[PDB]
Amino acid sequence: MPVFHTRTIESILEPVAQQISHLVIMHEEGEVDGKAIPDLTAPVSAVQAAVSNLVRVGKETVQTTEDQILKRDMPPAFIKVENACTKLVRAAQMLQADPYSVPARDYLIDGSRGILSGTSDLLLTFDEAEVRKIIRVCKGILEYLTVAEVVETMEDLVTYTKNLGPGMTKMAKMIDERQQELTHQEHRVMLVNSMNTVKELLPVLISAMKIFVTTKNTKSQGIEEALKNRNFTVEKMSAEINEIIRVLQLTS
Amino acid sequence: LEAARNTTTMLSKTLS
Repeated sequence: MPVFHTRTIESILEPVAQQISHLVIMHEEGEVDGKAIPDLTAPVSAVQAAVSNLVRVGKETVQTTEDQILKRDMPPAFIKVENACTKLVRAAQMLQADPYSVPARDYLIDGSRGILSGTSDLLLTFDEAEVRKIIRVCKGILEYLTVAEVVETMEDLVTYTKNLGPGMTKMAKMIDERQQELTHQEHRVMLVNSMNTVKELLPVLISAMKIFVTTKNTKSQGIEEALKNRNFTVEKMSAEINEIIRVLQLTS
Repeated sequence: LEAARNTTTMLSKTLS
C-alpha cells in the first residue's frame, strides 16, 4: 500500500507486491466455475526452497553482526515468512486435488501476502541497520565538533583538521549514496541541502578557528568576536548534522 | 540480502 523506502527494496518487492493485488481483486470476481486454477506445486516447490535459503542466509547474517537491534528484530521475520510458505505449500496440495478449493483461494491469498510482508520486514530491518551505521559516523563527527572549543594552537589545529577532514569525507560518501538509494524526493533534497551546507562550512570553520588561534596568541582585542563566529559555525554545523541524522530516520 | 530477490522471484513466477 505505502511506497517502498528504498529503490533496492522496491526493486525486490514492487513486481511481486503488485501481483498479489491483482489476485486480491481478481478472486472477488471468481474466475473459476470452469476456468479453475492450475497445479502450482512446482511454483511452490521452489519458493519453499528460496525461503529456507533466506532463513539460512538471514540466519548466517544474524551471527555475523555486532548490531543488536537487528539480532532481536530479524528473527521474527524469518518465521513470519517461513510460516507463510507453509500456507502456500498446503494450498498447492489442496489444488492438486480440488482446483476449485475456496479456502485454498484464501490460502493462496494470505500466504503470498505473508511472504511479501515478512520479506519486507527483513529488508527494512537490514536497512535500519545501514542507516544506523551512517548515523554513527554522524554522531562521532558531532562529538568532534564539541572539541573545537579546546583548540588554541596551530600545532593542535593541524592535527584537528587532519583528523576531522576525512571524517567529513566519509560522511559525504555515505549520504550521497544514501540519498540516491531512497525513493522519496522530498527527503532527498532535505539531505542534499543539509549536507551541502556542511561541506561549505568545513573551510569556514577552519578559518574561524585560525582567527581565534591568532587572537589568543596575539594578545589583542576582539578575541570574543572570533570566538562567537567560531561557536556559531559549530552550532550551525551541528544543527545540519542532527538534521541529516533525523531525516535519515523518516519513513512517513 | 539478495536471497530476498530469489524468494521474490519464485513467488512471482508462481502467480499464474
